[PDB]
Amino acid sequence: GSRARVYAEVNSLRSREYWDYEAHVPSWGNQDDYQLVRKLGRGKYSEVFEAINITNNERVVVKILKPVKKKKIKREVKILENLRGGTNIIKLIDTVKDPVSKTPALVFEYINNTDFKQLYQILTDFDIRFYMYELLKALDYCHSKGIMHRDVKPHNVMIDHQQKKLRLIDWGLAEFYHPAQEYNVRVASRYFKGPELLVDYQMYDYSLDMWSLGCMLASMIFRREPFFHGQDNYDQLVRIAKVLGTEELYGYLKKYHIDLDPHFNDILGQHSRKRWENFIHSENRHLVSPEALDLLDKLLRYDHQQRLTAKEAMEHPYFYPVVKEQSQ
Ligand SMILES: O=C(CCC(=O)NCCc1ccc(Cl)c(Cl)c1)NCCCCn1cnc2c(Br)c(Br)c(Br)c(Br)c21
Ligand SMILES: [Cl-]
Repeated sequence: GSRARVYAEVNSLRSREYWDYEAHVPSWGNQDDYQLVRKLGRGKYSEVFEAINITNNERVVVKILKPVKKKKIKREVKILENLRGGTNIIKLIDTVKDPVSKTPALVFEYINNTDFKQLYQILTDFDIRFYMYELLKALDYCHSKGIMHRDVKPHNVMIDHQQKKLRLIDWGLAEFYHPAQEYNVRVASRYFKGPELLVDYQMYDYSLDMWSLGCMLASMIFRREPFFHGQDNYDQLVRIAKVLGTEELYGYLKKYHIDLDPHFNDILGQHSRKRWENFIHSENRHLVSPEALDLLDKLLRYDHQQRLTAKEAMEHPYFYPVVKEQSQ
């Protein structure tokens, strides 16, 4: 069976308490120290507000959780605690409850979420390299901590383009990696789902996040956002196969003994693998380089186990200008 190439044993080498989130007992502080100022977003299991800590005037973000998901709350809390101090991971300041209702909430550091008003037109080639490198630091960190994010997408990446700060948010779908464990494929968001999810392959790993990363890189350098625009989960795989090829998909399935839902036979068609240069034109040529294409080609691979790790991606020549500026 399939196994991560990196970080495969790291949870088993740690104390059980590190990964046994069901046994975790958070310490719940007092939400009454926080004044909600403005709604920032809302999801199936939470709602997010900008807030002030009235005791010290600190601006923060409060994610109020639907309380019935007790196991899922412990999971997210323990993951965030394990990731404390990780580079470019959103900082969990505290875990609090309304002291009367006991509804739990998470308090995060505030970030300026730049409102990109022109579909990222303002970001240069160097900016894309710089922020991709920052995002990869977060993914290498969490993977090294035995955790898969499982919902990497633009919505979950805060960038303060004033201060050049990046944070990976929303750890509510994240999960500990244990070799040979079969995971639920109902994770990630449609456009960022790896082929393994779309073909119902449960034995996936950190490399799922690297597919999502690759989708983001393709959309940044080519300016087609999202890059793979499925109308539903079936069509999502078709959109991928139109680029990566159908014979190539079947070789992946064969390698891992993956059964394909037969509804796909009526919609996949026959598609030759496309050269990445096909996506270049006058509107994106300034963001595309041989290095970018080589990196992308090594991320957007069917075979999860052969995709670059976050560290291998960071070590690619595409990021040499960032590293050199980071030291010069
Ligand atoms: O608008 C966004 C981000 C959109 C966006 O384009 N990104 C940048 C993506 C990007 C772009 C270029 C590159 Cl090259 C790279 Cl790598 C990545 N997402 C919706 C916000 C939801 C509100 N929301 C929820 N939870 C929050 C938390 Br927690 C905090 Br803290 C804060 Br602040 C906010 Br706001 C929170
Ligand atoms: Cl799962």
